[PDB]
Amino acid sequence: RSPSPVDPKRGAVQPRYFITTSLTEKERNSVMEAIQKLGQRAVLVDNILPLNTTHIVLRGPPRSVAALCGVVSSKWLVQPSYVFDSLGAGFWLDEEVEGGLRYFPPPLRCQRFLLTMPEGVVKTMLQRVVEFGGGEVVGVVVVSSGDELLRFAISRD
Repeated sequence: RSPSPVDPKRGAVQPRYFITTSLTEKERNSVMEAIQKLGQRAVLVDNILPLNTTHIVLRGPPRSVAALCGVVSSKWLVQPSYVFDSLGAGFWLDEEVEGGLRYFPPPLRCQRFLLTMPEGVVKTMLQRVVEFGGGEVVGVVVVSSGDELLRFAISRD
């Protein structure tokens, strides 16, 4: 978060549809209350992503299925601090200056992926992430771990 302490850069005025992933109950409620308190066209949506999703709140790097789906569908991935800092500033801050992540255009789109791992929940989840991003799983990018898929996704264009 490298905002200016004098004139912190404002985010665009536009609806923000927040979801959270893998937060504690406590910090999810604090994020909810802060979104509700600032308002300014933002709402917290309840739980794969709700179709109205623009922003995913998560602590740390993308790890959950919801977070990876956000990575590959050009959602903003922001830390809880994005919400609290914006409430402190009095308006929604610029997502990029706050350190938020967004990968546009959708990486994986029209890309083909060979998942060199055995069958199981992890392979199934990665297939769903690939498809959610508009990619196809080969029944040209070889992936042996979710980590490798994430590094591909954040390093395009």
